[PDB]
Amino acid sequence: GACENNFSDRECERRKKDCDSSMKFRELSCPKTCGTC
Repeated sequence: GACENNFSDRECERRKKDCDSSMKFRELSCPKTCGTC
């Protein structure tokens, strides 16, 4: 349990889709919203 977004949840929410294929999304460090930890 260490899922914390480096960006604001509002912004991570915009990229909540294609998170599986968006490598930059992972680099944005938004494990929440996508549910990927």
